[PDB]
Amino acid sequence: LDIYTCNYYFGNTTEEKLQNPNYLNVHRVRARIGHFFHKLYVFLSTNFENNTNMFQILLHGLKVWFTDLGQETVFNEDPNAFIDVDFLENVQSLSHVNEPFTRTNFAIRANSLHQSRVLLHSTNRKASKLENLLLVDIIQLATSLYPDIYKPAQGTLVHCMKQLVGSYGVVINKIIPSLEKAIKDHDYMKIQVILNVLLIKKIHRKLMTDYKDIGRLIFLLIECCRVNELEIGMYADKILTDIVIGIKIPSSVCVISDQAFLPLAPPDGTINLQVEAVKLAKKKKREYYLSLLVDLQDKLLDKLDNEKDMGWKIRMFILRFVTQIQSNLESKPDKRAVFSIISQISTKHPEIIHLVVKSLLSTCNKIISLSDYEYDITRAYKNEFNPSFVEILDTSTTSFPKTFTEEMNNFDNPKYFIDLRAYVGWLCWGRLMYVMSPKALKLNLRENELEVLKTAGHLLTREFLRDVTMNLVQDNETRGVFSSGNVSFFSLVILLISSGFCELNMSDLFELCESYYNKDDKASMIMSVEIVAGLVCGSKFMSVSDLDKRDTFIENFLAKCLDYELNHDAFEIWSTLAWWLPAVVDLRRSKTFFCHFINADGMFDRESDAATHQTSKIYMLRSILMSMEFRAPDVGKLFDELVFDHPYDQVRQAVAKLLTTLVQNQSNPSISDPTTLLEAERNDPDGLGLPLKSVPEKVDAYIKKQFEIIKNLEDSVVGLNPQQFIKTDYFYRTSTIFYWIKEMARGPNKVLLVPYLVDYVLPFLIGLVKHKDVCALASLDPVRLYAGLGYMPIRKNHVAAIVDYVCSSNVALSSNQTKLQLAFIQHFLSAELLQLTEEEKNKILEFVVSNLYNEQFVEVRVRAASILSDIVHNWKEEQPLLSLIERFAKGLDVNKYTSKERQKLSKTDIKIHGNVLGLGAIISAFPYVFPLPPWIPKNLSNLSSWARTSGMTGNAAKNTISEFKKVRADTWKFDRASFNTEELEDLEGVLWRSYYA
Amino acid sequence: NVNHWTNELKNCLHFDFPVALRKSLATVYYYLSLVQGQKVYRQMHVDMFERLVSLDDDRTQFTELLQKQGLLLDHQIMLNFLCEFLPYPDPDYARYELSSKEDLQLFRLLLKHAHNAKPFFDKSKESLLVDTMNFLLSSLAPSTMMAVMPIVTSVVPYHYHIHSKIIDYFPFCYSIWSSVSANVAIDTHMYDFVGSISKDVHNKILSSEHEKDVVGVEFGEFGIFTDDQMTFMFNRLQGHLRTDGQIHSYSRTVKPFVYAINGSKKDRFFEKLVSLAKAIETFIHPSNNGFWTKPNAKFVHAFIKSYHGRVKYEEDICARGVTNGICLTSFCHEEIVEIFLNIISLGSQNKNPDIANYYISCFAYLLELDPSNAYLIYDKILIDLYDTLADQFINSRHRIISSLKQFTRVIRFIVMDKLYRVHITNVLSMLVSKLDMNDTNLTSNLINGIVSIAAFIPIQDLTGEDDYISFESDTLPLVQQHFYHIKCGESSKTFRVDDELLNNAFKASTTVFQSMLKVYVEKIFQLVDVDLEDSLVTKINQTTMILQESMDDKIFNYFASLLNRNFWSNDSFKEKDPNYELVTIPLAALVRRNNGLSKELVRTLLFHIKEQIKRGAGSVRSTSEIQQRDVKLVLYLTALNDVLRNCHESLLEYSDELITFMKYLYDNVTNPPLDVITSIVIHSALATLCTTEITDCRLFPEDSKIPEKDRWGGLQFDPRRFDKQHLSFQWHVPSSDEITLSISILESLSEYCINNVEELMKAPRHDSEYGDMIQKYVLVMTHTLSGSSLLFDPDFNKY
Amino acid sequence: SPEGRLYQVEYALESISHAGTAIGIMASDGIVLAAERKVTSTLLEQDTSTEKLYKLNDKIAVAVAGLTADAEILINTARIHAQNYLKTYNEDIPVEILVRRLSDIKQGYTQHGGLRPFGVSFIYAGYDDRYGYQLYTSNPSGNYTGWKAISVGANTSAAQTLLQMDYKDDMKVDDAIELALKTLSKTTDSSALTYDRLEFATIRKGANDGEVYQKIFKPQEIKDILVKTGIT
Repeated sequence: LDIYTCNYYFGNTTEEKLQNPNYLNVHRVRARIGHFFHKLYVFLSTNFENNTNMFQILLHGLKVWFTDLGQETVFNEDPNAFIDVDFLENVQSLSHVNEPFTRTNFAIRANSLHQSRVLLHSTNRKASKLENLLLVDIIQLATSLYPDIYKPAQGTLVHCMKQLVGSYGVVINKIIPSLEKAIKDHDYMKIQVILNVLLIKKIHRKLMTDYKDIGRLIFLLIECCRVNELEIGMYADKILTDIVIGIKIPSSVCVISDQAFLPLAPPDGTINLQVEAVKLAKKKKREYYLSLLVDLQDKLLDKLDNEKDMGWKIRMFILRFVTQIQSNLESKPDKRAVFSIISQISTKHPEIIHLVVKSLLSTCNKIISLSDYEYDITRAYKNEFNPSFVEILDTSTTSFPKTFTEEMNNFDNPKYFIDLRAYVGWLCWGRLMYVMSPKALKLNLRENELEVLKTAGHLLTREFLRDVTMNLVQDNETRGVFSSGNVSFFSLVILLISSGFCELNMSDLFELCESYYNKDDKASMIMSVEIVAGLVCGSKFMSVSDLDKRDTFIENFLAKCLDYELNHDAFEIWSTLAWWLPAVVDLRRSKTFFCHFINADGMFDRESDAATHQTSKIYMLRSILMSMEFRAPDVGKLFDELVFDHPYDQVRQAVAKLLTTLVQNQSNPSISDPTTLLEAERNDPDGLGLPLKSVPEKVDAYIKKQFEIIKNLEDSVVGLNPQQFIKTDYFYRTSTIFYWIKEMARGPNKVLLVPYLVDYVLPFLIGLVKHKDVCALASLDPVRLYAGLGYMPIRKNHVAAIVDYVCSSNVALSSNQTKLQLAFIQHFLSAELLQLTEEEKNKILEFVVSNLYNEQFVEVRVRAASILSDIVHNWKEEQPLLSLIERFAKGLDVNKYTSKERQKLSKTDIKIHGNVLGLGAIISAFPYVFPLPPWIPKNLSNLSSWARTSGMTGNAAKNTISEFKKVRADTWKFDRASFNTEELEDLEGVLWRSYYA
Repeated sequence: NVNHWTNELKNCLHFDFPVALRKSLATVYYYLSLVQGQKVYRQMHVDMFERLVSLDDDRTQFTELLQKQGLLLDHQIMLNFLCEFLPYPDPDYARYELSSKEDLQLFRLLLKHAHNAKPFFDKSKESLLVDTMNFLLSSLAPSTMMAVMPIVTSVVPYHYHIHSKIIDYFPFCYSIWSSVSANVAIDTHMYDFVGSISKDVHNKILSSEHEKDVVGVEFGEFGIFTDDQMTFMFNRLQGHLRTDGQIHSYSRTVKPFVYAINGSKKDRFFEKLVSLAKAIETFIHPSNNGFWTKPNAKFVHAFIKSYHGRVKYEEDICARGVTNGICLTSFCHEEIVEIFLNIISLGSQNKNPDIANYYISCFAYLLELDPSNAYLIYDKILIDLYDTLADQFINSRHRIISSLKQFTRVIRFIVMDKLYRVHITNVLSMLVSKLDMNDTNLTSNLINGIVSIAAFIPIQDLTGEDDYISFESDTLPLVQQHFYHIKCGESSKTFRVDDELLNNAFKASTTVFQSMLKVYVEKIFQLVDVDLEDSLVTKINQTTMILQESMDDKIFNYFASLLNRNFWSNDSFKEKDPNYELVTIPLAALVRRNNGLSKELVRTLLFHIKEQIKRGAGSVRSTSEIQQRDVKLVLYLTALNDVLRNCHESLLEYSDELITFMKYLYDNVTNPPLDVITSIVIHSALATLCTTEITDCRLFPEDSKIPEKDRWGGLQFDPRRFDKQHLSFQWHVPSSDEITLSISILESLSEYCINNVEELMKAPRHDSEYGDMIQKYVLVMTHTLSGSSLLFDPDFNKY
Repeated sequence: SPEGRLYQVEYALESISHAGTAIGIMASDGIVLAAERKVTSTLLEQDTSTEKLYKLNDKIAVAVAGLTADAEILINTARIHAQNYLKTYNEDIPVEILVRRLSDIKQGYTQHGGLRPFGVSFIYAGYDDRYGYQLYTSNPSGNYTGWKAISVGANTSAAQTLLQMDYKDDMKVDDAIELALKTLSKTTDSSALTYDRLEFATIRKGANDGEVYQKIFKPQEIKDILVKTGIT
């Protein structure tokens, strides 16, 4: 009974209340009020139909009489005279602190609990004869013609179905009858309203559960698909379309660990026969439902086959038998459906056709899945993934690692296939590995399922694939596009073909394919290559004598197409295939296809001809090798066959982008055991782990060669010019290597590129005093790459050798490529800050500072100082700091020299340019110390007697005082006071440009 | 039907039941959530489980008690599901693909569920840890990266064994991490892991069972982390805040750093945290906005939530005898403030007000740690505030609104420290008078201060009649001296004052409450005529009703004769369309506390409403608008509604005079926009008799329910704040007398309406002053049904 | 304009794929124009507007898909260019020259980015004795293009497909009148096509000689050719 209890006054369900005069008094009065509202409704709809204001006030009087029973829900939440519980909670509650509340809050908190104990009381009930009378009225109002009335009534009839039981039933058995009427009473705006009702959240939802009535309703919404005159028919389509997306039914034995109901199993003996009884009724309640849909299925195919032509809402049917003759949890594959779904190709309409395919391909992948599951419909949702043709493999097997490698290179006697994305391996072996069997079977199905597939291949004529692909091409001219939905349909025709049902012979799809290859029509070529991808997904289909007719057609076709004469339209398509196909099928299901792109009759070597042609391969071989990344990659050839010397860019760049990919394929570390593995990670120098992806020696050898082959040729440009440069072999190599580095520093290959920086990649790149103008020509930005390598996935031990490469004692070697290594440092620091041992944090700072002084280049003394500040910003400890300040301000302090001299020195002396550049950076490294450190005034003062001298240092000392006076701008109202020193005056000159006097 | 009961159960957790039955219930919902084959409302079932296993159901932890009570759940079922999300060969069958919402959204749920049932995986199946990793690992490859990592973080149990511990698997995470550059698609999982695991080790080390088979996991310098492991995560977090902005919900990203602190071997860590604050320093500055200003803010907050988080969990354990030197010391709380103070002060002035409310909310968290530093914060905040009230920021908008938010998110704590508290009377009577009528925003941010000061302070004269008293002479002089001191660089620790003088200042400070409410009420009536709207109209009524409850009878009985006074004699309801709410409701809240005030207030609203009707009010017809010649009649009618609603049993005295006036209000006065008002009188009087509600909300009861008069910070921190003699709430309970008048009315108005309407069924279709009258009676009837709603029984028709 | 993109243009170019739906088919001896009418109320006066099919001169006409008040501002100035090229050269204005004249005002805003681009996309159907019958198109991009058959507005991408299918170069005029209606089978959000949701036009080889009649259909004449199949 009662568990809510809210001080109901008349006693909490004791029927201490029924023996209370005061309680029959009260309800006898709500009855009068109810019978009086009906008295008024009939009196209005009769005397005042054309009034909205009256009917609104009545419809609220009913939203109340029906709801405000136990509780008060309209008016529920108006700001009243109680403090709000939600407000007060924000003011007083700290988090991670239990109820730190003042007395005031505890009190609302409690009142708030009472008030919620009242609303808990479920007001849901059985309709009270009179209550049914008023709900019928509230419908004739939500069925009225005035929007100012039907819109509040609908909102008012929803607050009333929340409150009555199976009231949805009362509503429908009033709607449908008085919608069937409003149709044979013509174009009514009462139809427009009834449709508005059917779109109410609470109704449109209970609709997908009314199996009895949705029979009759869909046929009414159909009759309605005629704008005999209004917004109707637009609404009837949205609604019939909303419907196809709901509904269904679940036979499948809840794959439940029976432990989901046991723990709560009562002692009660077999007083749980009841359970096995419910199991049986909620099982024929179901089976009746399931039959009502099949009755509706067949009763529509009637109105589609027999109705000479209804127009283009020919579509609801198809959009639906489909989410049905392929649902499972039952659904008896009807053959009369597969017939009708296909004979709708005769309307030659783009949208219908796109769907007949989408449907025929699902309506099969369902029948197919009955054979693979052996009618054990349950077996789908059991992660003991049945399929008779799936096979698990033990990977711990002392020996396995070299079955894989030497079995992925096997194309003729293939033992297993992994269609899709091959996960297991790569990191380590040991797991079990789901895999697929060769020359996959077809399997058997019962006769009902058999005659259904027959009724497709007997309908897939030479003529029907002609009509259907044609169309898919023309609707396709607008867009381009590929959709797998297309390919996964051709594999289906193939299953049907040589499994018995079609008999079209494969030599029919070879014409259908060669047919749609007009070197001109793009959407027509896209159909041809959609066809090819199907013939390679059609090895999940028997015949080793057809898998040879197909391997043979394919080496012949890729010849015509890719072996010279290739537009940026074909390349656009085929290159699309390469990135896709190897991911939807293991490519070893074909001897010819792959062993064709890797047949590399394409990479010339020098230029006194036309060299030749193109990446008439490279970028497509690459996009296949990218999509396998693991599998098939035996490429003894390619590495021995790469170029580098090539004259053209489009190729030099592509040979680089390929090698990048060739390297990511031999860098997977796939180890023997998880245990063997974690013991390698544990014993690493960095408390961290193993370099993930590590380039294997035999390759670390290749690369090292290409760099030291380029060092061999430094004689090749012994003295040539920019024009006789782009033509040398030294350039060609160098350009290729560069394009390669650019593509390593991008993406998942970074951890591969690091070991090479210190000895190879940074000595290179700074191939830039190897000519600045040669870079502008064959547009290469080295500066931007060298420095963009300051940020990146460096490891504890690699930092060491890199800081040692910069800060080189051989430094003095380079020249204004000096302001380059100095900018690489400024970036490293920002990405290895907090990770640099105070040792390294110093090797850097002693280099930077050794540059504020380097005779010759004034350019760099300044770039050094701008950088010395990046350091002194994270340097708050006050004795490293205050010991610099001193080191610098010793070269200047006081009037060490009298006026005439400062002028002379300021223009030439480098040891003093440095001292002022340096001391300048320190001050510019504390931009906003909110209350100002007294070492700054006293040290701008030492800097002001110097920014009063015109020369080279006295200039970069004016920089330092203007830079400063500027950033201090808004905090200046105040900073003024820490300048007792009338050396406030001393800071007024400072900034001078040509426009000031 | 399943889904229904699964709910009535949810409803049952509100009372209690045996842990031996939770063992049962949880087991049902663990395995139930993992069904397959039908339409399932999973979100519900994973939520039952999550609520049944709650780790803080009112300080009680049900995962501990369920571990102890023999709960054990199958991991193969969970992992077997989460693995359907891997590349199943033969594309024709792969059912789940990430990327496409409907799928990723299930995965995110399973993963959540597993996290929930991680602690019930057999601690005893020693080869459950190692078996499960040796499997996930072999499954890891670029194409699985996305699905594997998350799994590990939520399906593998934190075990720790003699040979194979879970931290055994760290060197492998810092193999992936540290190999790709900052990538939220990856990092987020690494932090979630080494962090919820570092949290674990810490939790387990304290109080409970310092083991789980191995206390063979040593803490030290940097939590469970190597020297280089810690070093790495620091420069990665710096990478995030300065360069690559790659983090989401930061609560999770901060864990590892908090739970690597060791109270007795900090130092080396704080050295690493300081250099991370000195790096980050410039990027917080108010005029360096960028892609980073979000990450730095959402972090500096996530970190100080997740630190105070820990502290208040340890201080809950040193209320169980167990210090542990791993614990956070008074000196950690110190160096935390040293670090993030300029950082927090810069952020709070930021140009984005949301990005500021993050740095500003950190003051509250720091002050709860009651560090020795506390003064440094109170020092800034109070200068910033006193400057602002002295218009020294008038050129800069943000400083004014900022330093009022600083001060609000910190009021409650100032009411404590026996020095600052002095200022609080002044600072309040200053906020009240500075309430602007043109600046909607400044006013919303002032009410914030005013209501916070009232929520944690009793408006009471605390003078024992001590003669020296007066606000000047005794409070002001001191307040200025403290301020002078604080301003000139000196801090409050250097500030010496006699415990005698400083308690004169405090007591004398509680005198101004009277002269200041005369100025708040004045500012209310000025606000009746402003286009402030909604959010802020309400918040203002909270401030007026909170100010009332924190008032002793001496002061309140004044405030009352001051609303009463000003409500009648006012020149303040002109402008078009007024906010009556701001004045009618604060009356109702007087009658809540003192029913005695009703007998006469109501009889005055009626001989003033009859007055306005009799002189032509609501004579002129109009839908859509309230005629301005009516505005007065409408004030008195809203007051009558709002004030009956809170009359209760005191309404029994003038029962007959009301009913006969209500019938008068409906005989006369017809006008569709006034009838939506007049018809509410009937409701506000039926609801008030039989609605069962609170009545007392006072900060401190009766005027006398002495905890003494060291009773400021509203007991918000005292443990007596909730012993039953303090919380002696009043409550209105409907008596047999009230219900009986309640019903007299119901039938007397119910008849009145049905007659007057059954009369008008001699139909004038024209009139239109007819459809006005029928609507009237149907509204009076309607509001007669509501409020009067508590006397009805849903079930009556069964019986 | 970030990547080489005309933003404020795509804005209005796709605001077009919302309003209206128009079609043009060039036969060998005539031209055809057609449009669907905006969301109609019972009480809207059907016959008056001619709201989306406007005459420019006795030998040229446009179909509109866009904001009405916006195209009228354009058409008003194009009916004038026509007459200025008369008063000036005493020959009827050549179709391409009129089209360019507008396309140039459209692109005028596509660049003097201080005023807002044009709604509206045009199909022009015209005859001039230099280039037989002509069919043109005018997005607010500024571009115009030659067409044997074309469409603008909602459900554009769809009709372009049926058109591509049933069109033949030898087509007569009546054959093309059908192809236009027939393929507003599909591209119609209103289930079933009425004479009142329509507006039609023809430029034929005259009702008599070797010359050029122009004909904006009156409602009745539509319900008459609709009779040929559509509705009956």
